[PDB]
Formats: sequence, structure tokens, C-alpha cells
Amino acid sequence: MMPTPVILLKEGTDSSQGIPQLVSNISACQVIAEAVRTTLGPRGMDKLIVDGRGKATISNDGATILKLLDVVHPAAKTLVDIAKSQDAEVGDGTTSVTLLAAEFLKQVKPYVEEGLHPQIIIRAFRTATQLAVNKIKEIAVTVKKADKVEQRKLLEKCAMTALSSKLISQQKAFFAKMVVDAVMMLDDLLQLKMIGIKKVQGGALEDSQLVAGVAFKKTFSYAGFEMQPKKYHNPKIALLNVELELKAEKDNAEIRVHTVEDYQAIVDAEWNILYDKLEKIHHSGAKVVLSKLPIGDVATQYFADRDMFCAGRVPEEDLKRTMMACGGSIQTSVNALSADVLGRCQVFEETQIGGERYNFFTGCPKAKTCTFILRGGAEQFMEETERSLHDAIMIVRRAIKNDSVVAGGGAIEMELSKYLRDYSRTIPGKQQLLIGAYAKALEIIPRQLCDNAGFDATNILNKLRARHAQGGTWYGVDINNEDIADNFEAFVWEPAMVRINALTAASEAACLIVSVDETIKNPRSTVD
Amino acid sequence: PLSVFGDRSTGETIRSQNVMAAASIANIVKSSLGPVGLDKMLVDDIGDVTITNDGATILKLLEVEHPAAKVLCELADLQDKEVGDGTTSVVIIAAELLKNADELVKQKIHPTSVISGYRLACKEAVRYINENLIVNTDELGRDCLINAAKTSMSSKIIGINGDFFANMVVDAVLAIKYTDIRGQPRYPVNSVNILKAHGRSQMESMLISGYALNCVVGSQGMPKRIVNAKIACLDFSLQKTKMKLGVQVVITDPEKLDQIRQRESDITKERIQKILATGANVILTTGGIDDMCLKYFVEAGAMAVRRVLKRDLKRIAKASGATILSTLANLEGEETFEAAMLGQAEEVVQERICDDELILIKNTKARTSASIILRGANDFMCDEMERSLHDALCVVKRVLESKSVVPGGGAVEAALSIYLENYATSMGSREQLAIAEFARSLLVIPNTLAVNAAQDSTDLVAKLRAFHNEAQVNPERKNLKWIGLDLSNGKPRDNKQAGVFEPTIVKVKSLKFATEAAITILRIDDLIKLHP
Amino acid sequence: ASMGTLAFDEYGRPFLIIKDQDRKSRLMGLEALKSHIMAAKAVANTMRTSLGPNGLDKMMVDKDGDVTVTNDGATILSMMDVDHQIAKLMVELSKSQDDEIGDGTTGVVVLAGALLEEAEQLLDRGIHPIRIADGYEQAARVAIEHLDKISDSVLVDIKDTEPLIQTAKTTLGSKVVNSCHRQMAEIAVNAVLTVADMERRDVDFELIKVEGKVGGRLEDTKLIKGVIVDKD
Amino acid sequence: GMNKMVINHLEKLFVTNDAATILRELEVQHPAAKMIVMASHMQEQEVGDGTNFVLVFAGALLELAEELLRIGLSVSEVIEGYEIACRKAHEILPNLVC
Amino acid sequence: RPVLVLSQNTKRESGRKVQSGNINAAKTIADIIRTCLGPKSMMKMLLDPMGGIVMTNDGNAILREIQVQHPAAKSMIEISRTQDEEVGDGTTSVIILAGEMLSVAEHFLEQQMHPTVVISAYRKALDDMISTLKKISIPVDISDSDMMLNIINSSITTKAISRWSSLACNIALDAVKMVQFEENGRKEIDIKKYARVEKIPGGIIEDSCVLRGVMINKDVTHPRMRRYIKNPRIVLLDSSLEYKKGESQTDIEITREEDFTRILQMEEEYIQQLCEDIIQLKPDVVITEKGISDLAQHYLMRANITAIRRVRKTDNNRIARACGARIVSRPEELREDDVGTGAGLLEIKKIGDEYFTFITDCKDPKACTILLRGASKEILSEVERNLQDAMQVCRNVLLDPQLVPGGGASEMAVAHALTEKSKAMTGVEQWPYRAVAQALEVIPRTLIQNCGASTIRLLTSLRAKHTQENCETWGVNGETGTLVDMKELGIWEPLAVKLQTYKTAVETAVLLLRIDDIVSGHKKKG
Ligand SMILES: Nc1ncnc2c1ncn2[C@@H]1O[C@H](COP(=O)(O)OP(=O)(O)O)[C@@H](O)[C@H]1O
Ligand SMILES: Nc1ncnc2c1ncn2[C@@H]1O[C@H](COP(=O)(O)OP(=O)(O)O)[C@@H](O)[C@H]1O
Ligand SMILES: Nc1ncnc2c1ncn2[C@@H]1O[C@H](COP(=O)(O)OP(=O)(O)O)[C@@H](O)[C@H]1O
Ligand SMILES: [Mg+2]
Ligand SMILES: [Mg+2]
Ligand SMILES: [Mg+2]
Ligand SMILES: [Mg+2]
Ligand SMILES: [Mg+2]
Repeated sequence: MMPTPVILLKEGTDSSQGIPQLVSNISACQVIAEAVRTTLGPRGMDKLIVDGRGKATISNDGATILKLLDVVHPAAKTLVDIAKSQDAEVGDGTTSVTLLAAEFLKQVKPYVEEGLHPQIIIRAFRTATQLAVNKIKEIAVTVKKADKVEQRKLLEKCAMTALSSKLISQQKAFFAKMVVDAVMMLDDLLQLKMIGIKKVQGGALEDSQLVAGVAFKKTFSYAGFEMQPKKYHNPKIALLNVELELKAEKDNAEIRVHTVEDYQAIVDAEWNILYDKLEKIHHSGAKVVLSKLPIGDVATQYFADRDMFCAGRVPEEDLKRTMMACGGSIQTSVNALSADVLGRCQVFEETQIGGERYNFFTGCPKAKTCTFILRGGAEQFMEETERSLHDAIMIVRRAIKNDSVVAGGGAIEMELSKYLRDYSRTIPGKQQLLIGAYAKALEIIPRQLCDNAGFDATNILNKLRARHAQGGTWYGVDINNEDIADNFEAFVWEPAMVRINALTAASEAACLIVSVDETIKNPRSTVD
Repeated sequence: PLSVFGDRSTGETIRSQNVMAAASIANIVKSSLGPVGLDKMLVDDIGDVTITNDGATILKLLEVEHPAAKVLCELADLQDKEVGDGTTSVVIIAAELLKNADELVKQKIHPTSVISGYRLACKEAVRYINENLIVNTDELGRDCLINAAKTSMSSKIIGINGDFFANMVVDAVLAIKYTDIRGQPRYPVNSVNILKAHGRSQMESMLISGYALNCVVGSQGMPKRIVNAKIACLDFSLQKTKMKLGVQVVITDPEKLDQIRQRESDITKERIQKILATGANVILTTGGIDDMCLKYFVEAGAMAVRRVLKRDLKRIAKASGATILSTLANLEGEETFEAAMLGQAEEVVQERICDDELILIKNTKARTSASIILRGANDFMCDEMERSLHDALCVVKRVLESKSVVPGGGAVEAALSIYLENYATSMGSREQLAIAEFARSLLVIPNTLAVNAAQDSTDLVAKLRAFHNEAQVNPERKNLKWIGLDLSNGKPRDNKQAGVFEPTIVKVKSLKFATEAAITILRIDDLIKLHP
Repeated sequence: ASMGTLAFDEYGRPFLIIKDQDRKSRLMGLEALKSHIMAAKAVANTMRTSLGPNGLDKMMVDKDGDVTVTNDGATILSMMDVDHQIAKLMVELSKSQDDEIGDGTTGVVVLAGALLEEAEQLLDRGIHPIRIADGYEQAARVAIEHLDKISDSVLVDIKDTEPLIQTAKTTLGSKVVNSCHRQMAEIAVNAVLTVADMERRDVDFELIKVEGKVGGRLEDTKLIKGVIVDKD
Repeated sequence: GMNKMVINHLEKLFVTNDAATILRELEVQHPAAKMIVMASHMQEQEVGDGTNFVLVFAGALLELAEELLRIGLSVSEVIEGYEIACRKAHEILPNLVC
Repeated sequence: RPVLVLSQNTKRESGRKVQSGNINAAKTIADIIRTCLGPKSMMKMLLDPMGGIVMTNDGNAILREIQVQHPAAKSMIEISRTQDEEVGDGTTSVIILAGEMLSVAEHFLEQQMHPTVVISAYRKALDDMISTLKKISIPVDISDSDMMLNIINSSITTKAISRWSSLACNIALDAVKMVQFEENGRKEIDIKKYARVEKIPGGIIEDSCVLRGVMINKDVTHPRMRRYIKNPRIVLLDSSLEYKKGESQTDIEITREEDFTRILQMEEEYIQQLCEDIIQLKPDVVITEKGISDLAQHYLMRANITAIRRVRKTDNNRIARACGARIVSRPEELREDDVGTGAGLLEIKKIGDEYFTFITDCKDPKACTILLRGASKEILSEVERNLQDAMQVCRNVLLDPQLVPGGGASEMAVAHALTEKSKAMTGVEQWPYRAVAQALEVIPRTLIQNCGASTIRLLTSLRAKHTQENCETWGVNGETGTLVDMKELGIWEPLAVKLQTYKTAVETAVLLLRIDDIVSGHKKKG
């Protein structure tokens, strides 16, 4: 070029244009896919990422791994974004989206290299994705019998399939039973905040329990708390948002007196206000008192003298779960403590779990909430158990919304690839190569399963292709037997929407990446 | 645990790194392939500029650090040394072979199977080329040489002037033809001296029916044109005689000093007189000549050229019939020179070429020699014309030695890809995949050719493959083997009819060298880089 | 095999994927497993010399120079300044064992180190680590069932504390208080039994106040059925 | 048209083929290009579409103005010819309504 | 650990940017000297890095004194040097033409036309340009001195020497005519070696003249020697006239008393014998490229011989050509033919404060010197450059007697012919053909712009005039800015100069259009 004494853009502006930048973008997407490639399948492995502060995160979740990775490549960020999208909309398949998008891009990289117009590739991807989604909706197996037992079995199988890739896969049936039971007790919105997840260090995975009620950690007891009884057999629970303390009446309040009689009267009036609140709470008939605001030592001793239980500074979400379990109402004022606003549980108890004190509200017959208590040898262990249970819970919620399932293990994608190849063999031909490339890219997931399991991917893929061609829809990778099997009969089930969203997001990401021809990076401002 | 003072890369990391290096080297020169290719412009970080299209020159000038990229660079250098043409094609083919082999390996195909498949595919491709895709030059004639030269000079700075440059190249090559023992006509290229001098246009380049020397006469008093030249070639300096280390002059009688000093020069004077007594007109010597012998030659009206290059002197002596004389000494112990050691030419002149002068030994007898003076507008274009002219001379030499030529413009690669894709089904299970990937990799040449012209590469290559498949399936449409690419219109065309030819040795050697390079790089699965 | 990836594109243009990728390290595949196994083996071999009645002590010095001579594995690993993540996992495992049980915080580390040491030579023979983990889980289930089978019951009555005294003595036998062994076991058993919800319920350690004052002798340690305050 | 990934000084991605957005996220420094960008932004404000048309037309006009200045015309003559042609184009445009 | 493929200092650019940058660099080269063309051109001051000042308007000098970094600019500088060396005139014209062709090629490169099509169109256009130039040429009678003087004048009207046109024309014509030589059937001019230009600051420019001989800056070795000889017989030598050591080691061994004196006496006797051998030819002047001993000077003065020592080899060759002598290295082999008879006067005179030796009355001399007297060193350097231009033009005319109309007439005629030819192409390459055809109008356009008249009106009128039948000789009057017939104004250019300019410009455009990728920063690897 030329110096051009006065230049157009600010100095340091880096621009890349043409085929080389698109090839570099595809390579970056391949690099991103490599970082999560070995996390897929029952034989998948965990990744450990350490941040600057020195904290380590161990996860089998694709979205979590990608988020912990601090990606700065403009094209590579699209894969992380679609992983987040899949996590948000579905909750499972965050590795499959990245693998599928990267495989699409890798398959169309050669055609890009001869200078094929990107619009043709985008149109081919759009057509192939529409056909694949329609085929998935057409061939997805659904049961229109509304059988409660069959629905429970389907939910349990889906949860097991969603869980048989994590570290809790050994107890996958037991955890899936917990997850299904917990989800079935949510009322109509299946809100995630209505399922408590408590992680307590110590104990094996089999020691983890689901509480048909609500449980939370003991919250900074005051003096005289240890004299309160710690077990009740039909308690009435008073859910309050009240500070039971000896304090100023108001921040701007100010008392002006000119007689010692008025001084004593004011002191006794403050004491009488506190005692009136406490007496109202006591005469409400409640035995267990929980408050969001602090409960003072005076109130603690007052409740201890009456054989009552008190617990202040309870977290707001814990109070909401206690509401949904026992069936009371949080009161900011104690002036009207009727039986309507009082919670009720069969048994309240405080026990010790791994060197911590927890309060239990069990026996609730009409509870709309749950509480998972997770046990493990390390905090990252419990964190990843929570992540796996979150994946299972999201899968079960989606299955509740619509019970349309397809066989896993790559069987659905092998069927889709066969169908797409059959479609591509009957078109003019410029789109035929791209649709065939899409169908071939659809084979990445079973091949990755075989590679992770230590299989021979080529032979398994050939057998799967032959079986699908000769007849058979739900034949996928059998990880245990080094062969293929009818995965529908093996109860390897996934919701159809999981694959639908995965294909849609991967295709959108591939089209967006291909549609870019120039990348411009402005010089950094305020580098500091 | 290993405690090796260095960096270690193992597994797919090093394989991908090697493939990336090879791909980068291929991408550097991929834009200079085919007639619609364009030259590059190298700067030597000191102001030196090089404009070239030759792949070997580009890869030699670049400084390369990665071992695999080096491997490709010396691969191009070897291809240039042993053939002279196809230097870019071999690098591109090797890099594409490496890419597809790495793809197969990443698909968990063992590299040994890929190597065996590549070896089988290379052998079968060479066999198919030799059996189906060769054309004999016996029934073509001089037109085959002209077309081969024109095809070689396409994609070069002398492309449009091919109608003239091909004639010049063919005449120059045929002028230096000699037959050795076994009755084999040999064509000693690099015996055609190439002289570069800016000035008139490229069309004014001259083909000398003789030899051209990049040197002038030593003294302005000598004539600058001799009609009936009797060339005397010498390999010793004509200066004042000085005695060796083992000889020392010690004077005791002072009367002998003058005689000693006079004889010191009288020895050389007698040698000059002996040389000139035979009628010699042109005297060429590799050594220097001082003023005294220059005046001796001036008085006799004879040429005298000093510091003549040894190779130039050898060529002049061989052409003119003169014999190099490193010394004047017969088998009788005397010091004599007879007319038998004199070469003959019918004119020796000193022409002026753009403010400079050079000596032309025109029409030497007893053997015909040739030389080319390239006229351009600056030094860069003259150098590029020299490189392209050398490529054309090498191509013509290959065509004249081996009388087999193959269609150009991607026809050979397309036919090979079709045949190998068909044939792979009859060999093994995974080596079948290796042979199929070899066949697919062979298609990069037409792809790059089409891309460089901004043509529809996909559709054009598909049409080429369809034509070749029809040729190989239907046994009466075998004439479609010659259907290559016509980059002017972006359509398939019968290249044999169009006169687009290449020597078969170019394709054979390029295939063999690219396959061996891909095998060598593919063998690596680990790298240890010790700190310096 | 380390530092991540360094390509800078096949066209020469910059190829930046991750922020500060030039100064970030990465371990891939089997070598990461071998490094983790070696670190865990080092931790376990450090711990194993403090196992049993004849086990020796470790003298821990913190960042402020304070010295803590101890035999408790959980305390040693908690006060150990490690940087390797697998060592931190060992520390958390010891803390987990201490929180859940309170004893055996040194046996768990030795057992895990032995398990990983055997897994090393199993991996060297070409077995997927997931299969090793599954086999370990199966064998652990078998061992737990056998432990339940061969277990024996003891009476936890307050009238006969001999089995409780023997269990406390076995627990204390590896500590420095083995000189006052029987008195220590007696006071521990009596302290637990005095404050405990009898119906097999929890034992509230908040009601057991452990106070220590220098001077006197170890034999002067006593159980006081009341409260000791640092006032007058 | 092809989308462009433009990254401003705050590391914010902008993948788009909208000319006004691209110019807004570009750190344009040449003041003549600043006038052109301001004209594009004014077109976006007044109508909402046609910014790329404004850029292309201004660039073509200035290229041909440079050609005319090179061949010998003065700046004032080029300006008056451009204004006359713009008036003629505005007169013609209503007749092209389909 | 920078693994890298290429070295970190290697940088690669490719695509449209490289072509645009190359064409812009060529345009900038053209724009540097655009204003230095035509009779009304202005001069430029160049400051050398060594402290010297080069005040000139010659294109090649200006481009040579400029250092550039963009290698396309280096290519353009090489083009300038090639044009100067080949013909000696038309440097600014070729630079401007190359720039204009590259601009009109960039126009097509902006569209979707491949550079190879443009290059092929350019080559076809160049062939037609050569054909048209050969068609519109006219012969010259070289024996007509008036025509030669007019041609030289037309060459030098655009230079600072134009104030003294007849004098410069006569100097150049006489020098070229009497340096012309023919030997053994070979014809030569050889302006480079002989026909020396010697400039002495001071005096007036009107005193400049070309001597019928040679002049050197030398004085007699001894004052007693004659400084004015009527009809000298000159003898030239290369070898020294002093005792010198031998080639081999020649240590002596003295044991007798008289051997030292004998050695010294024999040294003196050797000098005497050499001087006697020289005197045997009875010469008057002895010239040597090497030193002459004092004893040799005495022995020469004894025979009334003037001696000059330490002369340059080129000067000695020039003297040999001028006075009809040949240089002899060994005095004992001095033949009669070696003695230089033909010089008609030798005179040593002092110019300013320095002695100068004149051999300036030779009959039929084949070498000459041009004595320039001027205001200062820079003025004399510019006058020497103008004289070089004139002498190159004269020798080109002598070699090729064809002329072509100047003042823009030739460019417009060739452009019209090529435009008429392009009307039957009916292809896709007709557009670049016509573009490069009409790009030749930049020469009349530049002439008009430098003159200060209206460019568009004058070019339109000139094109309309050239559309007629017999109007190939109509051009631009560089002074008055009017359309005149060049057979009336009398401005003509040698056909060789125009042909070289057109060929070189077209080939520069072809060479620069062929390039689309630049890699730089690598080591020399020599
Ligand atoms: N028992 C099984 N047998 C074969 N394949 C399975 C099995 N369980 C899960 N998969 C496969 O694992 C893939 C998803 O892997 P996983 O890590 O569980 O979720 P994600 O896709 O979110 O990473 C699915 O495509 C599914 O086909
Ligand atoms: N006129 C033509 N038409 C079509 N293809 C051609 C033509 N001339 C050459 N080619 C092809 O272009 C390819 C590139 O050759 P080139 O790159 O010039 O040789 P090298 O590889 O030695 O540099 C050759 O393989 C040849 O087949
Ligand atoms: N008196 C004149 N009137 C008009 N044009 C002239 C006159 N003299 C010379 N020219 C033109 O000027 C050009 C010479 O320009 P000059 O400054 O010599 O450039 P260069 O040094 O590159 O030859 C010639 O092409 C000639 O046609
Ligand atoms: Mg999953
Ligand atoms: Mg070639
Ligand atoms: Mg113990
Ligand atoms: Mg719009
Ligand atoms: Mg001139």
C-alpha cells in the first residue's frame, strides 16, 4: 500500500477479508470443538479449568467448560453462544451443538476453498435443517395413552439417559428416581427455584436424599437457643418477615422527655412492644417460628421458655420453599396471626449432617417444593453432582411438557443422515454436494462416541449405515458390547426437542459464521 | 519425569502442526499456478527486489523455520533440479496429500495403511499414465516442441510473446544437439549462454548463431572486428614471469642483473610470439594479461580477452574446435604452439548493447552453438525472462529426450482421479480409503487452475470429471482423455487438439516426489525440540 | 503437549482464540492422568507414615511461624500448603472424612493413593479409566457388603461402658495421649454419654466445651460435670 | 451482501450488513469520510434505509469528480454540473413511480 | 516459544491492495516529475546526502537522486535509468506514460477483469503503436548539416542550455561527427569513452568550444621543457621511465668495494638506455601514464623533448585517438608508426590558477574534448547533461535517419490510429486497448498544463484536428499554447527515441500489472 499521509481509520485497526479469514474462522470453531470433544458419551471425561484466583472447576458439561474458557475469537464465540442457548432453552446437549456446528463448518470448508458462494451453502444448510426437523417431528415416538405408570417410566428412562454420562452415572437409576419424584411434585410452572439443592460435605452419593418438604442450614443461633426442643410431632409454623429485637422504633424517631417517670415509662414501653409482639406470636398457637429478619437473644430466650423453636435470618428462597411445603404465608405484621397464615408439617427436627446442623420439615402431604441434600467428598464433587442433577431436572421438565422421544446413541442422527442423503440424491446437483456434506457431518456424534469409548469408529459407522439402509430406525452405538443395538429397546431415550434445538442452533451458527466475509478489529481504548 | 531440556509435542497436535505448515507453504505459491496465475514480488529486507513466478525461486528466497515446510521447500528444489518444470504442482500435490492423509489418520485410520495406499495409488497412477495418457511426438513433429514450449512459457512474463519465444527456444535447443555413445541424441542445456541487458522490448531479444561473451577486449588499440577468426584458447596468464617459491635469485656478479630482468619479460614475449606466429587472430585466456602483452597483441592487430570465465572458454573451444592449453609444452620437452590448436569462426565482433559492449563469436565451425540475449525494460524483468526461458529450455529438452507428452490443463489429474477412484474398490479395506483420498487429492490442480481465473471451479471440475468418467466407461469415447481446461473461456477443451502439452516425466516425477514427501512427513507422530 | 495450541493460521494472519493463550498451560490425555496419579501417590506416601499406634508425627509450620505437632491426617492436609489441584482434592477428601466421621482421616488418603497407584499399572495395559472406576465401584460395593456381614454389635448402655471404653482407647492409641490412654477414653465416653439424646438421636457437640490451660500434667485433665469459665 | 464482524474499542461484537451500523462502529478518522458518514447517518435518521446507497453514490461521484478534475475541468464547473444533474434527477424521479 | 512457519520478520500482502499500492506508487513516481516536461519546464534542486546540490530538470537525474522504499517505485526508477542509457532522451515522457497506462489499467482492475487480459491488450496495442510510428515517420538527409542542427535544437529546446542553442548544437554536432570511427568494416560512435566533457568554472558560457584535439589538466615535468611546440611528434607510453624492482626476489650479495657504485651506475645506465631508445625516434612530446624519473627528465631535456607523467589511461587513449598514435609499453620496440604525427599544436597555458595542456590542432582527429566555461559547478554540470542529451540525440539520428513529429503530434496520431483500429475488434479486450491507446494524450496534456493554457479545450481541438486525414503533424505549441503544424514549428524527434519510450512504458505497465502478492523482510541468504 501507500503511507497516505492522513489515514482513513484509526491506527492499529486490524482487518481480515476474503477466503483466508473464513477458513481461519472455521479452524477456530474446530479448535473450540476440540476442547469439549472428549466429554460426550457414557465414556466421556471431565475437564479441569483453573481461573486466575486459583479455583478449579471440574465439569462434564459442555456449556460450563466453554464458559470457563475465555474465548476472544469473534467467530469462535458463536459456538459458546449457541451452547448457552441450548443450555437455556433445553438444558442438555450443549456438547452436541458445538460438535455439530463445527462438523458442518469443517465439511463445508473444502467447498469454501474453491470459492463457492457462501449464500449457496447457507441455503443448503437452511433446507437441510428444515428437512431434518420435520423428519424428527415425524418419526419421534409418542404415546397417546396418558398412563401415569408409563409416563413415570418414560421420565425415569429419559433422566437415566441424561445422567449416564456424568460421575454419578453409577447411581444413575437412583438419582433419576429422585429427579422424577421431585419434578412430579411441582404444581404447574415447574419453577427451578422451588427445588432446593443443598450440598453438604461428607458421605457417599447413596447418602444423598430428597426431602418431601423443605430443609435448610441452621442460621446463627443466639444465646439460649440450645434450650429449645429440637423435635415436634405436629408443629404449627409461623412464617414471618419481622425483626424481633429491642431496637429504635424508627430511624428518624426521637424521644424527648423531661421527667424520670417518663423515662421509665419509655423504657417499659419499648419492652412492652417487644413482649407484645412475642405474646401475639405465642398465642397464635405456633410452635416453630421462622423469620427473614434477625431474631434477637431476648426473643430466643422467650421462645425457649415456652418450649418453642426460633430461627431468624432465614434466606428468602428457603422461606418461600417453606411456604410452598407447609402451606402458610409470610407475615410482615403479627397483629393478625390467624390459622390461615400458619404453616403445618407432620414432623420438624434438627439433625446433624456431616458436621452441620440442618432443620427438616417432613410429612407435608400437599407440598409443592423439594430439597435435594447432596453428599460428597469435595465441593467440586457436589457442584458437578448438582450440575448433572440440573441437566436431569431440565430434561424431565421438558419431557413433562411434551413426551415425544427419540432413541439416543446417535441412532436418530444416523436415520437423519440416511434420509438427507436419500433426499440429496434427487436434486440438480449443486445443492446435492452441500446436502450430502450436511448428512455426513451428522455422523460426528456416533463417531465421537466410538472414539471416546475406545471403539473402532469406522466399522461401527459402516454397520450402522448398513443397518439403517436395510431397515431399522433406532439402531445406535452399544457402548458396553462394542457393537450396535436397537437403542429404543435399550431405553436410551431423549426428548425430540433436544435434537430439534441442537440442529436448529448448530445450523444457525454455521450460517452466521459462513455469512461473514470481513472481520474488523478496532484498536483497544483505555488499555490501562 | 522425562527431564528432557526441550519442548515435546505428541499425538494429533504435532500431526496437525505439520499439516498446517505444509498447507501454509502450499498456500504461499498456490496463487502462481496456471496461465491465469500471477507473479510475486519479494523484497530482501535491504531493498533488493525479486519478481518471479517460479515456485523453486520463491521457496528458496523465503526463510523457513518449520521442518515440514522445509521438507516441502527442498522437495520443490529437487523437482526443479531433476525436471525443471512443475515445481509448484509438486508442492501443491504433496500438501494436499498430507491434508487428506491427516484427515484419514484423524478418522483413526492407521498411518501405515495410509502409506501403503499412497504407494499403491502412486504406482497405479504412473502405470495408467504410461499406458493410456501418453502421446508420441513422432507423428507430431516440430509443432509438438513448439506447443510444449508455449505451454511452459504460459503463466510467465513471456506468455503472450510465446509465438516468438517458442521458436527461439526450439532453435536454440536444436542448435546444441549432440550424439554421444550408444547413439543417444543428448541436448546439453545450460550450454546455451543467457545474457540479460535491459533496453529494447522483449521482441528484440536475439538468438546468437554462435556464442556470446560477457567481456570486452583488454586494450582500446586492438581491432574490434575480425573476419576470419583463428581463436586460440589459453588457461594461463600472460604476465611478466615470476619464479616459484623454490627458486630465488642471488646476485654476486652485478653484470647479470640487467640480463635477468630483461629475460623475465622476454620469456613471455617469446611465448606471445610463438602463439602469434601461427596466424592466431583471437586470443582468449582465463588468466589476466598485463600491458606489455596487450601491446604485443595490439601491434599484430589481433584480439586479446582476459579473465574469460572457464565454462565460457570451454564452450567456445568445444564449439570452434580449439583445444584449451593450460601450458605450452609438447612431449619433446620444448615449448611450441602449432596451428592445430586453433579454433575457427567466420566472424568475431564486439557489439554495443545499451551503453555496454560484449563480444560475439558468430558462426563457429565444426560445431553449432547458440546463445540468447534477453532485452527488457529493467533488471527485474530480465531476470524473470531468464528464469522462464530456462524453464522452457528444460521442458523442450525433456520432450526431445523422452518422446512422450501428456495433455495439460488438468486432464491428467482428472483422468487419474477417476481411474483411481474406480480402482480403489479392488484393494483391501482401509488402503481402499487411502487410494480414494489420493485420487481426491489429485484433483487440486484443476481446482486451483479454475480458481485462479475466478471461474466456477466446482462446476468446471464436475464437468471435467464427467467427461473423463464417460471416456473411461464407454470404450468408444476414449478420445475424451485429452479433454482438459480452457481458462480463457472457462470451459472444457480437447487440450491435445489445442496443443497444450507437458512432458510425461514432469507428471511422473512430481507424483513420485510428492508421494514420498507426504509419506516422510506422515511418518512423524512426535516431536522433541531441544533448546539451543 | 503443553502451552496449548500455537498455529498463527496457515495464511500467516494472527490466530488468537483464548485470551492470554501464550501464557496458559494445558495437559491432554494419559499424561494428565499419570501426573495426577503421581501427585496423589506422593501425598499418600507422605501420609502413610503416620498410620497406626507406631505412626509418627508431622510438625506443621504455618505462614506466621506457628508450629503445630499433630498426627491427625485431616489437620495435616488442611495446614499443608499445596498448589496441585489433585493434592487439594486429597485435602478435601480428608476434611470430608473428618466431617462425616471424625476418625480415619489418614486411612482414606492411603487407600486413595493405593487405588490410584494400581490404576496406573492398569492404565499402562490399555484399559479405559472409566472401566477402572466402574470396577472399583463394584469392588467397593462388595467390600461394603462384606463389612456389613462381618460386623459385630456392642451395647451402648450407660451401666456397662466397657466396649465404649475399648473403642475410645483404640481411637486414642495412635495419639500422644496414649500415656493417659485409659483416663482419656473414660472421660471421652462419659462426656459423650452425659450429653446425648438417648433415643439414638444426635449428640450436640455445642454442649461439650473443650478448654485447655498450660501447666500441670496431662494426667490432670479431667471431666467436669458443669461449666469452666475464664472469668472471676 | 456479506455480514461483517466489527469489534469496537469496547470488545463488543457487531455482525451485520447494515452500512449505518458498520460506520457507527468504525473509528473513522479522515474528516472527509466523516462528512460522508454524517450524510449516511442523516439518511438513516430521515428515512431509515439507503445508507449504503449514500456511500456508494458519494464514492462514485467523488471518483468521477477526480477524473474530471484530472482531465481539465475546474472544481466550480464540476460542482455546478453535479447540482444541475441532481436537479434533473429529482425532476425525473416522480415519473419512474410504478 | 514462537514455533512459526516463516520468520517473524516476514510480512505478506496479497489481493487488490497490492495492485492498488503498486499503481499508486507508479502514479507518485510520475507526479514527482510531471512538471519537468516541455520547453516551459521548471528546474528542481536536489540535495545529495554527501552535501552536494544537483539543480536540474532532467527526469533521470531527479529520479536517480531520490531514494524510495516501495519496490514498485524502484522498478520505475530502473525504467528511468534504462530509458536514459538506451537512447538518452525521453525519460520524463516514459515515466509519465508508464504512470498513465498503469492508471487506466487500475480502472479495469477495479472491475472483474483479469490482469492477463489487460496485459494481452497492452501488448497488441504496443505492436500497433510501433507500426503507426514506423508509418508516420519521415527520412532525413544526414549530409544536410542544417537538418541535424535543427534536430539537436529541438532536442535541447526544453533544457537550460536553450538560451545558447546554436552554440550547443554546433558543439554537439561537431563532437559527434569527428568522434565517428570506422575500422575493419565496423562502424562506431563511442560517445562514452572519447568526446570528453571538461568543465572549468569561471569565464562565460559563450566561450565554450569543442577542440580539434584533447586537453588535460597536466603540466610539464620540468620547467626547462618547452611549453609551446608547433608541430610536435607525440609518443605515448604505459611503463614507467624509472628503475623498478623485478618480479622475483632478487637479493644481492656485495663483498667487493666497487660493487655498490657499479650497481648504482648500472641503474643510471639503464635509465640512460631507455631514454636513448625513446630519443632514437626523434620525438617532441612524451606522454606516460606512470611516473618519469628525474634522471629520465634530464636525458629527455638533453634532446629537447617535453615530457608529461601520471596521465589517466582513458586520457592516454583519447590522446592516441586524437593525434594518430598508439601507446607502446616497451621503448625498445618503438616503431615509426607509433610516433604520433597529425597534431598541429601543443601548448601548455594557465587557466585561472592551474596549468592545462592543450593538443588542439590535430588534422582528422578521432577524439575530442568539450571545454565548458561557466558560472559555477552546478551550472556546468547541467550544461554537461544537456550536451550529453544533444550528443545522444545526434548519434541516434546518425544511426537511424528517421524522424517523428513532436510536440504531442505523434501521441495524438498514434492514439487516433489505434482508436480507429479498435472499432473492428468486437471483443472483450477492446476496452483496455482503447484505454491504453488514448492514454497517450497525457503527453500533449502535460505540455498544455506546463504551458499554462486550458487543457480540456486544447485537447478537444487537437483531437478534432487529428480526426482529419492529413493532420498527423499537428501538435501543441509549448510556448504559446496553440495548435500549430510541426512541419512549420520544426520540432521533430528521432524515431528511435519515441519507439524506445513507447516500448519501455508499455512493458513497465505489463510488468507491474503482473504482480499481486508481496512478501518482504526475509534475510538475504547470500
Ligand atoms: N447409554 C447410552 N448409550 C449410548 N449413547 C448414549 C447413552 N447415554 C447417552 N448417550 C449419548 O450421549 C450423548 C450426549 O452426551 P452427554 O454428555 O450425556 O450430554 P451432552 O450432549 O449435553 O454433552 C447423546 O447423543 C446420547 O446419544
Ligand atoms: N494454455 C493452457 N491452458 C490450460 N492449462 C494450461 C495451459 N498452459 C499451462 N496449463 C496448465 O497450468 C499448470 C501450471 O503450470 P505452471 O505453474 O506454469 O508450471 P510450474 O508448476 O512449473 O510453475 C500446468 O500443470 C499446465 O497443465
Ligand atoms: N518548442 C516546442 N513546442 C512544443 N513542444 C515541444 C517543443 N520542444 C519540445 N517539445 C516536446 O517536448 C517533449 C520533450 O520533453 P523533455 O522535457 O525533453 O522530456 P524528456 O527529457 O523526457 O525528453 C517532446 O516530446 C517534444 O515533442
Ligand atoms: Mg446429556
Ligand atoms: Mg511450468
Ligand atoms: Mg484413628
Ligand atoms: Mg436497505
Ligand atoms: Mg528530453
